[PDB]
Amino acid sequence: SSHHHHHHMSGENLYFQGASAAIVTDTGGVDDKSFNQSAWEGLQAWGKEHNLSKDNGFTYFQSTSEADYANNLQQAAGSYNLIFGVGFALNNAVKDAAKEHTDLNYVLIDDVIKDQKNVASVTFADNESGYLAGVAAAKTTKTKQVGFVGGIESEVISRFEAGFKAGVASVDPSIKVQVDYAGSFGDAAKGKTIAAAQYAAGADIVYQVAGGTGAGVFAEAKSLNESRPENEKVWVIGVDRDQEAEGKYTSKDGKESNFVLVSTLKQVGTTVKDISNKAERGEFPGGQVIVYSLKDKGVDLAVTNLSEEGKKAVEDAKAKILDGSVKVPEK
Ligand SMILES: O=c1ccn([C@@H]2O[C@H](CO)[C@@H](O)[C@H]2O)c(=O)[nH]1
Ligand SMILES: C[As](C)(=O)[O-]
Ligand code: NI
Ligand code: NI
Repeated sequence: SSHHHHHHMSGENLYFQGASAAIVTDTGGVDDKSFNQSAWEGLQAWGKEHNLSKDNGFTYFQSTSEADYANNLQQAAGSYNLIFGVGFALNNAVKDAAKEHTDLNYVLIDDVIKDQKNVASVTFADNESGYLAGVAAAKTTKTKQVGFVGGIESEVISRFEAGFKAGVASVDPSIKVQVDYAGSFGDAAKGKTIAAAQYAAGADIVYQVAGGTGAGVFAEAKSLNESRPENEKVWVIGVDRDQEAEGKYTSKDGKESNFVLVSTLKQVGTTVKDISNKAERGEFPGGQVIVYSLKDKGVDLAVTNLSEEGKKAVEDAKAKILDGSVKVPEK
């Protein structure tokens, strides 16, 4: 109302104290074209906004196995006071690191840690984006058979799968969805052999929800499409980032096309940047669970090469998810 007892602080004497933010990466690595890459692009963009550079305010520690998680988190505790665990698999290692370093702030992406004041948890309604990918897939299949390549069987990938199946069923319940899991988010060779088998069995669209394993699914679709006419091409649905640029190829009949139908978006980078800004301002949301869904555009579908009929069905499906008229299952 009033502030009679006040003192003027000159701008020459004022500063904002900065934070140092690091990501600890899951198996996919910062070149997975999807989940970990999104996180890394977000941290780089945060670093740029704060006039920082790699290993001078921000960096990444790549994990190659589960045993690496703890070592990477402990290494990050040396110079960083905001540390991101990028992947549900990092749950336990983040819990342990947050308990040993109560003075530092920790974020878990894709799962929830309870009753830890220095931990924030971020989840995405990947069922809702998956549903839209399913509607898109059902509106473009000619063979009436589509493929789903998961990374690791889990609550997280089951949301994608359950949403995708439900979305396909909402358009045409007669469509067959072949489901196979690679058992890794960093095994490209397994992605290629699963995609090869799913296409050979009559899938004309594969949705790859497997991080870096998905590079094999792109490689398989490129090989098939290179040795075929453009009108006989087979589709891939992108994940986490808009992957349209990865679907470019030249057909057998010399035509240049794109085999990316649509991409589910998961704004991991945007979350990294937004929470890093909250941490620097001393407003770190410790103990909170942050839920991103279709409503807040934390997940979305990039429509890319979908037919106008498909786009209308997507917009109708999206509107019904926001309305509450359609409840997308999580299992
Ligand atoms: O290293 C990785 C890569 C991907 N994912 C999961 O796989 C999904 C699809 O890439 C991502 O949204 C994320 O939930 C992981 O858990 N770890
Ligand atoms: C009326 As319907 C469930 O086929 O979109
Ligand atoms: Ni006032
Ligand atoms: Ni005074």
